[PDB]
Amino acid sequence: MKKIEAIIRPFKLDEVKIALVNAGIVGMTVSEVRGFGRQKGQTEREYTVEFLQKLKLEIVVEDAQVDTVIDKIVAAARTGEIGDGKIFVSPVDQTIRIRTGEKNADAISAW
Amino acid sequence: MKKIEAIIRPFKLDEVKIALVNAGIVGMTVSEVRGFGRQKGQTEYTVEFLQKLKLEIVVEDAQVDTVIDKIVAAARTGEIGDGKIFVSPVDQTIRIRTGEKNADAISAW
Amino acid sequence: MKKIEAIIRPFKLDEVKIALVNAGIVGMTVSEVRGFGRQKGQTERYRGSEYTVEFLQKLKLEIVVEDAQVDTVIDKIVAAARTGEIGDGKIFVSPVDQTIRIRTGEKNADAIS
Ligand SMILES: Nc1ncnc2c1ncn2[C@@H]1O[C@H](COP(=O)(O)OP(=O)(O)OP(=O)(O)O)[C@@H](O)[C@H]1O
Ligand SMILES: Nc1ncnc2c1ncn2[C@@H]1O[C@H](COP(=O)(O)OP(=O)(O)OP(=O)(O)O)[C@@H](O)[C@H]1O
Ligand SMILES: Nc1ncnc2c1ncn2[C@@H]1O[C@H](COP(=O)(O)OP(=O)(O)OP(=O)(O)O)[C@@H](O)[C@H]1O
Ligand SMILES: O=C(O)CCC(=O)C(=O)O
Ligand SMILES: O=C(O)CCC(=O)C(=O)O
Ligand SMILES: O=C(O)CCC(=O)C(=O)O
Ligand SMILES: [Mg+2]
Ligand SMILES: [Mg+2]
Ligand SMILES: [Mg+2]
Repeated sequence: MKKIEAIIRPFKLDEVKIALVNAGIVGMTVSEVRGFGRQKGQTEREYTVEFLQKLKLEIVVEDAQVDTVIDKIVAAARTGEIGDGKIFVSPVDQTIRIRTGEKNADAISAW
Repeated sequence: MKKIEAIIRPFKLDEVKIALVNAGIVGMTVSEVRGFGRQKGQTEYTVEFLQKLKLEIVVEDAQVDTVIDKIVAAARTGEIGDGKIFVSPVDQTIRIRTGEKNADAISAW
Repeated sequence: MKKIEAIIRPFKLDEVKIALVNAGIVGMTVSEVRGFGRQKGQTERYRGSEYTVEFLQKLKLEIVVEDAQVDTVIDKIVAAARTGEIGDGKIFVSPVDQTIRIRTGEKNADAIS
């Protein structure tokens, strides 16, 4: 199992959501964050570093779904301009659905 | 050492907090997030985000089952949307005031 | 690659930022959180209050770096964030398998540099 955390431009949330869902993702968590990358929050063209509003998407999936999730995030979030965002993939040891106590694959599965 | 991330309904925070603390688990970070699961945010083909809280609790391996047990007991109810728990590895923990590491940065006293 | 997740006092963000960027660590994500540590949100602790718990506002900083930069990052956060009082903060380091820059599709080292 892996957690895929992607930080993207806020306006791109709707496209990303639809792309992931059409590819069979059935679970995701979003929050609002502030960040900067290489360009220190500057869109123009003095080292005054600024934060911009971004959305952080977190999606837990089995290993065989990882490439698909990354493909759809990249296709939905990209515009070609600096600040398009970053994706981080990390291990998940165990997943549990609280209502039923199901584990791992079963806790990750559809309706 | 492991991180336990639980996404629960916001109004269950107080029960979870009490369940965990009575069992000796004393350190937690909480954040407001929005989410959906396999019902795609429906309480009744649209997809909606609902308000949840994310709890993050870092503990020693020996305490993981305890943390899961208490979060489940406090937050399970029987209605869809009760939440989901993710367990991941932590390689190092450091207490900023002291520079204490690992087991020492995670326990009391 | 590791993710460094540092929970600190909100007023220490600026100093932590400057110290990271001056050290060539350029890229971070910040968010507002609430928490307690072993003092359970209490700076005044009373008989029986061990089982009461208050949440305080903190800031969570998340910084993904290469393995070789982890000590530098911890050092800089600890020096900028430390006040000497309970509640100064706590840092969690965890593995990251992959990092990808969305704009270019570049990966790992090149997506952190
Ligand atoms: N190393 C990092 N650690 C944690 N968060 C990061 C890191 N790098 C970027 N971010 C987060 O990702 C958001 C988007 O970063 P961004 O797309 O600017 O990356 P970049 O490497 O500068 O690529 P680009 O040259 O395309 O702008 C940032 O504003 C910040 O929230
Ligand atoms: N695979 C996942 N990745 C990331 N977040 C998820 C995932 N599954 C669920 N979540 C998050 O956890 C919250 C609670 O999920 P939920 O309790 O609805 O799980 P479920 O699998 O749909 O089970 P139930 O049938 O009991 O509702 C979601 O709103 C979302 O924030
Ligand atoms: N084990 C933990 N898991 C998750 N979050 C924690 C943990 N311990 C601390 N935190 C987060 O870190 C913040 C600051 O912790 P703090 O510095 O109070 O830790 P401490 O162990 O109590 O040390 P001090 O004795 O220096 O207070 C907390 O408010 C909470 O957000
Ligand atoms: O995030 C943006 O829109 C531009 C700023 C940027 O790319 C950065 O700070 O790395
Ligand atoms: O989270 C809820 O309150 C109900 C909707 C749901 O369970 C879901 O989206 O998976
Ligand atoms: O966070 C503070 O400033 C004091 C309370 C504390 O240290 C804690 O809850 O562990
Ligand atoms: Mg950038
Ligand atoms: Mg559900
Ligand atoms: Mg404390």
